[PDB]
Amino acid sequence: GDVAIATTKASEHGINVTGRTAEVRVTGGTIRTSGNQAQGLRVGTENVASVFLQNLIIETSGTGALGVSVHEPQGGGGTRLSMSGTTVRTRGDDSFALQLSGPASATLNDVALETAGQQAPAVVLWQGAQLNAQGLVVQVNGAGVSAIHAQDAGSFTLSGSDITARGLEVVGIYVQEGMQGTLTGTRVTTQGDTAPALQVEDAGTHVSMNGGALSTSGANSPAAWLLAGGSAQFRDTVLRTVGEASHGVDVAAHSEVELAHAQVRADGQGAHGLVVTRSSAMVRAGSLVESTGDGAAALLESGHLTVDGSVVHGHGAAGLEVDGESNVSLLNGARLSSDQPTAIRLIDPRSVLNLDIKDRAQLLGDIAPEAQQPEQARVRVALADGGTWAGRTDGVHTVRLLDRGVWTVTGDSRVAEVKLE
Amino acid sequence: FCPGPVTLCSDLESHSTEAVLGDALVDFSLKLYHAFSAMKKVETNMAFSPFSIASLLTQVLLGAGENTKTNLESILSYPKDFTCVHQALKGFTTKGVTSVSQIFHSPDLAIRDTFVNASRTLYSSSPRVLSNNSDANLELINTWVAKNTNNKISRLLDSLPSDTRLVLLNAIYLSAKWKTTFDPKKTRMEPFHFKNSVIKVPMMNSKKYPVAHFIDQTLKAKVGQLQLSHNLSLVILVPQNLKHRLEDMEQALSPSVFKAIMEKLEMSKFQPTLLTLPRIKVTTSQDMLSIMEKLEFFDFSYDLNLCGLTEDPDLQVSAMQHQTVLELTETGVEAAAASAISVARTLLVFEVQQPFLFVLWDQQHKFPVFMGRVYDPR
Repeated sequence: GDVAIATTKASEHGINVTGRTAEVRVTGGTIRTSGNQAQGLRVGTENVASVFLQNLIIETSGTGALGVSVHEPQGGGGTRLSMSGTTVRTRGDDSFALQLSGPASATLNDVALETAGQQAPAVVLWQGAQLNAQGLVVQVNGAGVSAIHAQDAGSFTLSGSDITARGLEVVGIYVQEGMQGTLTGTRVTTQGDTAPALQVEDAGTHVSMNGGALSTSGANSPAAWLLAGGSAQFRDTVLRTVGEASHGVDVAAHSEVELAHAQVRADGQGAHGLVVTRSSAMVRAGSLVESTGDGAAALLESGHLTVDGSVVHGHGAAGLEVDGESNVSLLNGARLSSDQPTAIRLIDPRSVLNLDIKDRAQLLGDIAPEAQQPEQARVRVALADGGTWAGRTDGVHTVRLLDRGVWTVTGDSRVAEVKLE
Repeated sequence: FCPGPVTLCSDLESHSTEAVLGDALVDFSLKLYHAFSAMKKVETNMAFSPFSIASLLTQVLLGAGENTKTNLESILSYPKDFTCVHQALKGFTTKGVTSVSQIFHSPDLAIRDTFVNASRTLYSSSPRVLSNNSDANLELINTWVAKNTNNKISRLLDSLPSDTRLVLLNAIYLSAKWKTTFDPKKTRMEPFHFKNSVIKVPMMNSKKYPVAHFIDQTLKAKVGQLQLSHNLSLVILVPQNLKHRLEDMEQALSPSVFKAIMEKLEMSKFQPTLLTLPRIKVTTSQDMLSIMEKLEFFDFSYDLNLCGLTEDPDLQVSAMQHQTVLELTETGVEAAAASAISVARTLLVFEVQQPFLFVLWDQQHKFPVFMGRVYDPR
């Protein structure tokens, strides 16, 4: 039941609770170890030890050093940690603020932990390692590789926390090897040089965000990157992505993004609001996708893009802009405009674009290759129950229209076929 | 006059040339690739070893006369009096790829002892002599080549001419393996785009395989470099998108372009990556005679002079053959996989889904040992 300060020389293990199956409830004070590979508050053991580190400063500093890093074996449930205040600050080549190994269990309320090392993540969670966190202000720097890094079936839930990574190749929130992350109130930020705000990739991991202004900058840095079967599902987020070569949301092979009612604004040089590659996005009740740059905002390539009750916008260069075998499907008023001619560009003339429009959609733009092409191309179109194209094509193959279908053509257009109904 | 016995140049220039030798090798590899892409069929994956062709042609040169000497010298893009090249070539000989180059001739044909001894000293081999007849001679050719390449090259040469005064021969197969073992299980069927049709092809996958990747705008291509054993690097050039046809990249490839690409690559770093790539297995037999014709060279066809090699007034290559074998799979040099304590966070995802141009490279001497292209990865 420690209550006061505990300094330390350049020697590790300022406070460790390895075994004896007890609780510490350190009330407050300060630990300022500075050894090499020293750790202020290791709690695990070689081979239940609940602690409560109430407000207290752990400003260690040393190569390989790390603040409280309780780790426990797979068996026997786990160990409980609970913090508050505790401005844990580290500065070391690989110093972790919170590394939580097998079956760990922690709950945080006002952590506000900082690091400045070389490849030092703020909180890394290994196997097991369920985490509940509020008011986190973790901010990383240096040439590291990630802020909160969740791995191998970990389960973390952040509320009202903010993550501000810095330094080149730094990821805001990196989840992979299975996860159940849930962010609510988070405002993950970032600095450029290939610094995706949120990277999720297992084909088993799943992130569910809520009103979290994922924001990047600098060189190519996907705001949200879903890889190898990852699964994001947003709720009123703001994926501002002002950065050269950036991407509002990059959904890669086997991945699936359930974006819903969230602004996804990409800005800067060649960058797409949403790049779906051999995956399946679904913008349900969304609110926007902008490009404003060189590239289009809705780049499909073998992807099942499904807008619904949202505006995909070619504000800068182009709208959908498929190049591949897409399966686009607008409905319920998807104002896929481009503030320009040629809403749905497509570089490949024969890109099999099984486009669609249903029940309220408005395609307010043209279709066009990157050149002039009179050949036969693999592009379709459909409309019904209010679907309304409002543009010129010059490049479509079949434009079959169903009941309530309204093409409302505007100018010269060579079309390989039509079917009115 | 015939060229005098070679002088073993001082070790001073033994390494003062390796730069010039590497640049000449790269230029020759580009030229020979263009010739091959000419001769072969359009959508036909091919592989060849500019290293081995260069070595065999250097053998010929050492046995060359004067006019053909100069012609082949220009073809290989060598400086005049590039003597140490011979010894220089020996320095380039790497342990990762096993080569077999040889010269056969009719027992009637006479071979100057000077050339025999010099070649034995440098190239550690001497012109084999054929039997009195030919058919059994072809049998012997095939058997010798097969048993001197660990049986990898089974049936090297078949269409041997009825009359054969002289023959060159060469064949090489890569022996180095992946410096980082690929998982077998990760191999999966995936979509490959040879044309509009999309095929399901096997491909191995690595979660965090250390690649060296970037984009060269001029050629409008993505270049990815992978590591091997024996200090070897597999460079793969893929079109930027699914639209850019590989013919486009091949034609757009120029000496300076390729040199800049390779240098910028070598200065790069091996950032982790989610890597997907199809199992590469390319075999290629081919008659060099057509290629030699299509490189402005003709002495192999007309008015061949090889005093340094023989004395026959009627001199000609009856049939010069080449064979190359490449096979890469999950058989890496070592399972480099790591444990949970890693924070790697794979950065840039790399996957080849269309016919690519691949060069295997030394990076210890900066010359392309192998070169070719893959269209049908099966």
